[PDB]
Amino acid sequence: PQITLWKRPLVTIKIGGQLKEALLDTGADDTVIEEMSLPGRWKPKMIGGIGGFIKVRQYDQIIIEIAGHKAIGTVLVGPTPVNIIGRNLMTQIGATLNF
Amino acid sequence: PQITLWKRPLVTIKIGGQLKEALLDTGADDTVIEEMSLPGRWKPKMIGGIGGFIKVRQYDQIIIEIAGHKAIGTVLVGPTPVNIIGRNLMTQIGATLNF
Ligand SMILES: CCCC[C@H](NC(=O)[C@H](C)NC(=O)[C@H](CCC(=O)O)NC(=O)[C@H](Cc1ccccc1)NC[C@H](CC(C)C)NC(=O)[C@@H](NC(=O)[C@@H](N)CCCNC(N)=[NH2+])C(C)C)C(N)=O
Repeated sequence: PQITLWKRPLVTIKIGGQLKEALLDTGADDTVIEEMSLPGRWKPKMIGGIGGFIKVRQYDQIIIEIAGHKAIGTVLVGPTPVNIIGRNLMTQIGATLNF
Repeated sequence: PQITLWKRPLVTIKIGGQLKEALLDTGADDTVIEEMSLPGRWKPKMIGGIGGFIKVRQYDQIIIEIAGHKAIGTVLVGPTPVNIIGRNLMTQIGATLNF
Protein backbone atom coordinates (compact mmCIF):
# COMPACT_ATOMS: atom_id res chain seq x y z
CA PRO A 1 0.00 0.00 0.00
CA GLN A 2 1.00 3.64 -0.41
CA ILE A 3 1.46 5.20 3.02
CA THR A 4 1.33 8.97 3.54
CA LEU A 5 3.00 10.55 6.59
CA TRP A 6 0.36 12.80 8.17
CA LYS A 7 0.11 10.17 10.89
CA ARG A 8 2.82 7.86 12.24
CA PRO A 9 3.30 4.90 9.83
CA LEU A 10 2.11 2.19 12.21
CA VAL A 11 1.40 -1.35 11.05
CA THR A 12 0.39 -4.63 12.62
CA ILE A 13 3.11 -7.24 12.91
CA LYS A 14 3.02 -10.87 14.05
CA ILE A 15 6.03 -12.00 16.08
CA GLY A 16 6.50 -15.15 18.15
CA GLY A 17 2.91 -15.97 17.30
CA GLN A 18 1.62 -12.75 18.80
CA LEU A 19 0.24 -9.55 17.29
CA LYS A 20 1.94 -6.24 17.90
CA GLU A 21 1.89 -2.75 16.44
CA ALA A 22 5.12 -1.29 15.05
CA LEU A 23 6.45 1.84 13.37
CA LEU A 24 7.96 1.65 9.86
CA ASP A 25 11.15 3.59 10.47
CA THR A 26 13.39 4.59 7.57
CA GLY A 27 15.84 6.17 10.03
CA ALA A 28 16.53 2.87 11.83
CA ASP A 29 19.11 0.45 10.46
CA ASP A 30 17.69 -2.26 12.68
CA THR A 31 14.40 -3.60 14.01
CA VAL A 32 13.86 -3.12 17.77
CA ILE A 33 10.91 -4.62 19.65
CA GLU A 34 9.81 -4.01 23.25
CA GLU A 35 10.77 -6.63 25.85
CA MET A 36 8.97 -9.93 25.28
CA SER A 37 9.61 -13.68 25.41
CA LEU A 38 10.72 -15.01 22.06
CA PRO A 39 11.53 -18.65 21.35
CA GLY A 40 15.21 -18.74 20.48
CA ARG A 41 18.86 -18.19 21.27
CA TRP A 42 20.03 -14.59 21.77
CA LYS A 43 23.20 -12.57 22.28
CA PRO A 44 23.54 -9.24 24.11
CA LYS A 45 24.05 -6.12 21.98
CA MET A 46 24.07 -2.35 22.34
CA ILE A 47 22.34 0.06 19.99
CA GLY A 48 22.24 3.83 19.92
CA GLY A 49 19.64 6.46 19.21
CA ILE A 50 19.02 10.15 19.76
CA GLY A 51 19.32 10.06 23.55
CA GLY A 52 22.03 7.45 23.84
CA PHE A 53 22.58 3.69 24.02
CA ILE A 54 20.40 0.83 25.26
CA LYS A 55 21.19 -2.85 25.89
CA VAL A 56 19.23 -5.27 23.73
CA ARG A 57 18.98 -9.01 23.15
CA GLN A 58 19.82 -9.96 19.59
CA TYR A 59 17.82 -12.77 17.92
CA ASP A 60 18.84 -14.02 14.47
CA GLN A 61 16.69 -15.45 11.64
CA ILE A 62 13.33 -14.65 13.25
CA ILE A 63 10.18 -15.08 11.13
CA ILE A 64 8.08 -11.93 11.32
CA GLU A 65 5.03 -10.81 9.41
CA ILE A 66 4.72 -7.10 8.67
CA ALA A 67 1.28 -6.05 7.45
CA GLY A 68 0.78 -9.46 5.85
CA HIS A 69 4.23 -9.61 4.24
CA LYS A 70 6.74 -12.18 5.45
CA ALA A 71 10.31 -11.31 6.44
CA ILE A 72 12.98 -13.42 8.15
CA GLY A 73 15.88 -11.69 9.85
CA THR A 74 17.43 -10.08 12.89
CA VAL A 75 15.19 -8.75 15.65
CA LEU A 76 16.53 -6.84 18.67
CA VAL A 77 14.48 -6.99 21.88
CA GLY A 78 14.91 -4.38 24.58
CA PRO A 79 13.59 -1.23 26.39
CA THR A 80 12.54 0.79 23.31
CA PRO A 81 9.76 3.38 23.80
CA VAL A 82 8.10 1.93 20.69
CA ASN A 83 8.43 -1.08 18.37
CA ILE A 84 10.25 -0.11 15.19
CA ILE A 85 10.70 -1.92 11.89
CA GLY A 86 14.05 -0.85 10.47
CA ARG A 87 15.66 -1.01 7.05
CA ASN A 88 16.87 -4.61 7.58
CA LEU A 89 13.30 -5.91 7.32
CA MET A 90 11.77 -3.13 5.18
CA THR A 91 14.11 -4.03 2.30
CA GLN A 92 12.83 -7.61 2.55
CA ILE A 93 9.21 -6.52 1.93
CA GLY A 94 10.25 -4.15 -0.86
CA ALA A 95 9.47 -0.82 0.81
CA THR A 96 10.69 2.37 -0.87
CA LEU A 97 10.45 6.08 -0.11
CA ASN A 98 8.86 8.08 -2.90
CA PHE A 99 8.18 11.77 -3.58
CA PRO B 1 12.34 10.13 -7.00
CA GLN B 2 12.20 6.62 -5.53
CA ILE B 3 14.63 5.88 -2.71
CA THR B 4 15.49 2.25 -1.92
CA LEU B 5 16.43 1.28 1.62
CA TRP B 6 19.65 -0.71 1.06
CA LYS B 7 21.54 2.26 2.48
CA ARG B 8 20.50 5.10 4.79
CA PRO B 9 18.18 7.51 2.90
CA LEU B 10 20.37 10.62 2.88
CA VAL B 11 19.54 13.74 0.90
CA THR B 12 20.97 17.23 0.50
CA ILE B 13 19.09 19.98 2.27
CA LYS B 14 19.52 23.75 2.34
CA ILE B 15 18.94 25.64 5.57
CA GLY B 16 19.94 29.11 6.73
CA GLY B 17 21.96 29.55 3.55
CA GLN B 18 23.90 26.35 4.17
CA LEU B 19 23.96 23.03 2.37
CA LYS B 20 24.05 19.81 4.40
CA GLU B 21 23.11 16.11 4.31
CA ALA B 22 20.09 14.83 6.23
CA LEU B 23 18.40 11.49 6.84
CA LEU B 24 14.78 10.99 5.80
CA ASP B 25 13.27 9.50 8.95
CA THR B 26 9.64 8.34 8.83
CA GLY B 27 10.01 7.41 12.53
CA ALA B 28 10.74 11.00 13.57
CA ASP B 29 7.78 13.27 14.30
CA ASP B 30 10.02 16.33 14.29
CA THR B 31 13.02 17.60 12.36
CA VAL B 32 16.33 17.84 14.23
CA ILE B 33 19.35 19.66 12.79
CA GLU B 34 22.91 19.74 14.15
CA GLU B 35 23.98 22.75 16.22
CA MET B 36 24.10 25.92 14.13
CA SER B 37 23.78 29.65 14.73
CA LEU B 38 20.41 30.40 13.18
CA PRO B 39 19.05 33.93 13.50
CA GLY B 40 15.65 34.45 15.07
CA ARG B 41 13.71 33.75 18.22
CA TRP B 42 13.61 30.22 19.66
CA LYS B 43 12.11 28.33 22.60
CA PRO B 44 13.65 25.55 24.74
CA LYS B 45 12.37 22.02 24.24
CA MET B 46 13.31 18.44 25.05
CA ILE B 47 12.92 15.66 22.51
CA GLY B 48 13.25 11.96 23.11
CA GLY B 49 14.22 8.89 21.22
CA ILE B 50 15.92 5.58 21.88
CA GLY B 51 18.24 6.09 24.83
CA GLY B 52 16.63 9.20 26.28
CA PHE B 53 16.04 12.93 25.82
CA ILE B 54 18.20 15.80 24.54
CA LYS B 55 17.73 19.57 24.94
CA VAL B 56 17.08 21.47 21.72
CA ARG B 57 16.12 24.97 20.57
CA GLN B 58 12.84 25.14 18.70
CA TYR B 59 12.74 27.49 15.70
CA ASP B 60 9.42 28.11 13.90
CA GLN B 61 8.65 29.00 10.27
CA ILE B 62 12.06 27.93 9.03
CA ILE B 63 12.44 27.70 5.27
CA ILE B 64 14.23 24.54 4.19
CA GLU B 65 14.80 22.84 0.87
CA ILE B 66 14.75 19.05 0.86
CA ALA B 67 16.20 17.44 -2.28
CA GLY B 68 15.17 20.42 -4.43
CA HIS B 69 11.75 20.76 -2.76
CA LYS B 70 10.90 23.82 -0.67
CA ALA B 71 9.17 23.37 2.67
CA ILE B 72 8.56 25.49 5.75
CA GLY B 73 8.08 24.54 9.37
CA THR B 74 9.48 23.93 12.82
CA VAL B 75 13.10 22.85 13.11
CA LEU B 76 14.78 21.80 16.34
CA VAL B 77 18.48 22.58 16.70
CA GLY B 78 20.66 20.63 19.09
CA PRO B 79 23.52 18.15 19.58
CA THR B 80 22.13 15.45 17.28
CA PRO B 81 24.52 12.79 15.90
CA VAL B 82 22.91 13.28 12.46
CA ASN B 83 20.55 15.70 10.68
CA ILE B 84 17.01 14.27 10.77
CA ILE B 85 14.12 15.28 8.48
CA GLY B 86 10.88 14.23 10.18
CA ARG B 87 7.27 13.75 9.14
CA ASN B 88 6.44 17.43 9.78
CA LEU B 89 8.50 18.36 6.72
CA MET B 90 8.20 15.12 4.69
CA THR B 91 4.44 15.54 4.37
CA GLN B 92 5.10 18.89 2.66
CA ILE B 93 7.18 17.40 -0.15
CA GLY B 94 4.57 14.67 -0.67
CA ALA B 95 6.72 11.76 0.49
CA THR B 96 5.10 8.35 0.94
CA LEU B 97 6.10 4.82 1.97
CA ASN B 98 5.27 2.12 -0.59
CA PHE B 99 5.46 -1.69 -0.49
C1 LIG C 1 22.97 -4.45 16.75
C2 LIG C 1 23.96 -3.47 17.35
C3 LIG C 1 24.87 -2.87 16.28
C4 LIG C 1 24.15 -1.83 15.41
C5 LIG C 1 23.82 -0.51 16.13
N1 LIG C 1 23.13 0.40 15.22
C6 LIG C 1 22.71 1.59 15.61
O1 LIG C 1 22.85 2.00 16.78
C7 LIG C 1 21.99 2.45 14.56
C8 LIG C 1 22.92 3.51 14.01
N2 LIG C 1 20.86 3.08 15.21
C9 LIG C 1 19.75 3.42 14.57
O2 LIG C 1 19.60 3.23 13.37
C10 LIG C 1 18.64 4.05 15.42
C11 LIG C 1 17.57 3.02 15.82
C12 LIG C 1 18.08 1.77 16.51
C13 LIG C 1 18.71 0.77 15.55
O3 LIG C 1 18.29 0.74 14.36
O4 LIG C 1 19.63 0.03 15.96
N3 LIG C 1 18.00 5.18 14.76
C14 LIG C 1 17.42 6.13 15.47
O5 LIG C 1 17.39 6.12 16.71
C15 LIG C 1 16.76 7.28 14.69
C16 LIG C 1 17.69 8.50 14.61
C17 LIG C 1 19.12 8.14 14.36
C18 LIG C 1 19.50 7.52 13.18
C19 LIG C 1 20.81 7.14 12.97
C20 LIG C 1 21.77 7.38 13.95
C21 LIG C 1 21.39 8.01 15.13
C22 LIG C 1 20.07 8.38 15.33
N4 LIG C 1 15.58 7.61 15.46
C23 LIG C 1 14.57 6.78 15.57
C24 LIG C 1 13.45 7.23 16.49
C25 LIG C 1 12.29 6.25 16.48
C26 LIG C 1 11.29 6.57 17.59
C27 LIG C 1 9.94 6.01 17.26
C28 LIG C 1 11.81 6.08 18.93
N5 LIG C 1 12.96 8.60 16.37
C29 LIG C 1 13.36 9.54 17.21
O6 LIG C 1 14.22 9.33 18.07
C30 LIG C 1 12.73 10.93 17.01
N6 LIG C 1 11.83 11.21 18.12
C31 LIG C 1 10.53 11.41 17.94
O7 LIG C 1 10.01 11.38 16.84
C32 LIG C 1 9.71 11.69 19.19
N7 LIG C 1 8.83 12.87 19.02
C33 LIG C 1 8.87 10.46 19.56
C34 LIG C 1 9.08 10.00 21.00
C35 LIG C 1 7.95 9.09 21.49
N8 LIG C 1 7.16 9.74 22.54
C36 LIG C 1 7.33 9.52 23.85
N9 LIG C 1 8.26 8.67 24.27
N10 LIG C 1 6.64 10.23 24.74
C37 LIG C 1 13.80 12.05 16.88
C38 LIG C 1 14.79 11.73 15.76
C39 LIG C 1 13.12 13.42 16.64
C40 LIG C 1 25.09 0.13 16.70
N11 LIG C 1 25.72 0.92 15.97
O8 LIG C 1 25.42 -0.14 17.88
